[PDB]
Amino acid sequence: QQVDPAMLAALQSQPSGVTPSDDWAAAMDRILALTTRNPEAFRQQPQANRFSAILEAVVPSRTNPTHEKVLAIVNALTESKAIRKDEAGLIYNALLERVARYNSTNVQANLDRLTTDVREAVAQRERFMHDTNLGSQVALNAFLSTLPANVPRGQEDYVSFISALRLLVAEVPQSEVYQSGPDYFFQTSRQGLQTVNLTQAFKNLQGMWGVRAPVGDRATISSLLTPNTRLLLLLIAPFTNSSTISRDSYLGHLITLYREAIGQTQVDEQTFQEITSVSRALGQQDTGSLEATLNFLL
Amino acid sequence: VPSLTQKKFLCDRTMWRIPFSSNFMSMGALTDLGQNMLYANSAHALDMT
Repeated sequence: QQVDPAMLAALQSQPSGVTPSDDWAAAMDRILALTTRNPEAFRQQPQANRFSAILEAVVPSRTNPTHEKVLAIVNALTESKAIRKDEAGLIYNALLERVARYNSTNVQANLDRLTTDVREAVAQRERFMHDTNLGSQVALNAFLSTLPANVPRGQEDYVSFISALRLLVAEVPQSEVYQSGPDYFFQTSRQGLQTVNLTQAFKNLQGMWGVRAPVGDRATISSLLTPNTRLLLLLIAPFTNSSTISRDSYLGHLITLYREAIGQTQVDEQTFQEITSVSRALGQQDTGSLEATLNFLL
Repeated sequence: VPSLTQKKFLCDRTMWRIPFSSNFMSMGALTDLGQNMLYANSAHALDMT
């Protein structure tokens, strides 16, 4: 939920009340009675909690940030799942033994360099959540360095389909591709369904890019296509404008018609939101509020 | 002599049946609650006694 780990290190090892040992500029801010909200609040403390603050502010203490700088590292390693969460009580029990064994002027200044690049040079972790080359760009640029670029029929639409497929894994942060076994896959979401067999799809689409099929043929592709190729073309449909594969290829009978099939449900869901909200507006059997509703929409 | 009643029944040759329809009436091969959207998309264990 947080952005930075060192703020949680500054939340688990700093005093919540204002002390002059660490925040002098706020502890002296209220001794001299110069504060906007509640100014006159330090005279009326007795000699117990005046001298226990007014001595320690005009000459500060000299504490040791060794126990605090390591929590800005041990947290920064468990935020990125390098360590198990069940385990950080051991490594801080081992790093604090480490940097007190080999302590110097250098290591106290070398940890302090390392609690800055886990703050402002950990912006790469903010970066490839957006560009998602975790598993979407550099894991697919091996796939595009695997397919043959010499297709006999349809030389131009072959390199515009994968030009529209690299855009698919780029405009979606959740989708990713990977190497499992001798073939590459592609899931549209983490914790997600609809895994396409990406090797067994472009091998099915090879020798298929030029057909120029007529518009009176529907039930032939049970022995020609494969339903995951029929689902990969479903996942390429919203990111494919009308200028990719124009009109008369058999993919124009597929990719354009898949956008119309998505174009049905992206307005009939708004119809389905109306019907399920008027069954309780007039009084309708909720068991029979979905049987006849779906049959009108399928 | 004073006496207390004791009545049972007797049935043989056939077995009880409990149909799955809502009003327990046989109005077809499939039933009312059978071709519901429930029980045809979802799974339900039962824990009889």
